[PDB]
Amino acid sequence: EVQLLESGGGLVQPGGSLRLSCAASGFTFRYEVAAWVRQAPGKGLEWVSAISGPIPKGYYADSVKGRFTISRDNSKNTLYLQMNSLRAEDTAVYYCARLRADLGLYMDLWGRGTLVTVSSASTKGPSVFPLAPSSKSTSGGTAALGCLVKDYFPEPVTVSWNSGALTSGVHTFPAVLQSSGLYSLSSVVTVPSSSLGTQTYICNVNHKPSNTKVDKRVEPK
Amino acid sequence: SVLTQPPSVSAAPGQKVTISCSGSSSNIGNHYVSWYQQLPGTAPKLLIYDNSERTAGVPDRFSGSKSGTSATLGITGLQTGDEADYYCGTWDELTSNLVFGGGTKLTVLGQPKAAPSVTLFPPSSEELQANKATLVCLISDFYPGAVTVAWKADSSPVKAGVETTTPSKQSNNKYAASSYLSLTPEQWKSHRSYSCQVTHEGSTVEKTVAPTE
Ligand SMILES: [Cl-]
Repeated sequence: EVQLLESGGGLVQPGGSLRLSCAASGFTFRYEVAAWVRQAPGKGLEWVSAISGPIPKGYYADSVKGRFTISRDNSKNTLYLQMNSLRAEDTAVYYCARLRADLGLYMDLWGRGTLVTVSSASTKGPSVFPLAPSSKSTSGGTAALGCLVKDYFPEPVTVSWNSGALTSGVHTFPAVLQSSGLYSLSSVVTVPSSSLGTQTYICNVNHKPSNTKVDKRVEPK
Repeated sequence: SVLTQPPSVSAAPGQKVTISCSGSSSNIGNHYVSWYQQLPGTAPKLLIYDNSERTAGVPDRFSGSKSGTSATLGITGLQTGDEADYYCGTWDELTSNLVFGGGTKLTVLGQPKAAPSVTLFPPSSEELQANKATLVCLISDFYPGAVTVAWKADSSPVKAGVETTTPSKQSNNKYAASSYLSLTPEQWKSHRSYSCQVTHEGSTVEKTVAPTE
């Protein structure tokens, strides 16, 4: 699989430091794992930094000049972004991209992105509440049940059902950002109403940023 | 953003659309333009590089041109799959920056309208034990992707403690949203019922829940 594996993102206090890594996978070294691009939630793509070779040279956006340093271990084809004196407005998804030149410049391969959050608020693990199947809202031969994943920071959170066994009928809704600065989301599964007595329903919630893991059994009443 | 694109464009399936990208001599004037497709909550994907060249796997119906300090992305045979944010990119020799357009949101129109499915959940015993109460109103399978939400305590409107998400495209190309009402356990207990009313293209779908104690 031709890909760029990112790491080193996460939550940092204002004024803090992160080192992003971008490891090339499935292709040979050609000095092209060479660009960092970021995207604030809701906003456009903002180019941050690039590196040239074989003679090393760093290029930087005005907004990061002096605070960020691009480098690459050529022998391990790993691109780095050292980020010092991180500001609130540096909060964004950071993509590394393979930068190439034919006639002109283009970025033909992007990492999946890593969320950098710059905030004085510390991480908070979710409270997980069962959304019980209702004794009337049982839509004839089906019932809705789910889990409320309440009051966590920052994103992301993962929800599975019955340890990955249950995928059909599952709808995990995008999170709401509450005024409190904490996220909530709901995961609902539509299931046969005959199975409610017999079949067990467990929502498995994982909040990596707070190292929080909750299994919540969802039963009627 | 240093390059200027229209915020949004739209057309019905099978038709064609153009997305302009406006710049200056130091960027588009003297350098090659790339176009990036971004689907919601995923990494950008290269469609077009060197003004007009398609990346491997990208079909002919996607085309790019450049004229002076402007670039154009053309999309024919419009599919619902083509709904995405489109960004032009180039080099700016004045600032020595890679630069981007602000992005253009492409909408595919004339898809069949559908009213929202609403499921309303009352507060869990467990949450009430924690001296909290959240009503969860879950709204799915509506098109176009816009709804208004109104919460009632018995018959009377309630504005306070409402948190609603923006609509988001599901995997079946219809939209989903959630609304949460925060209450005290005392507020939840003191009323006969609470309602989530969802209005979509002039029709209201309502769900009601009551304290079962
Ligand atoms: Cl490379």
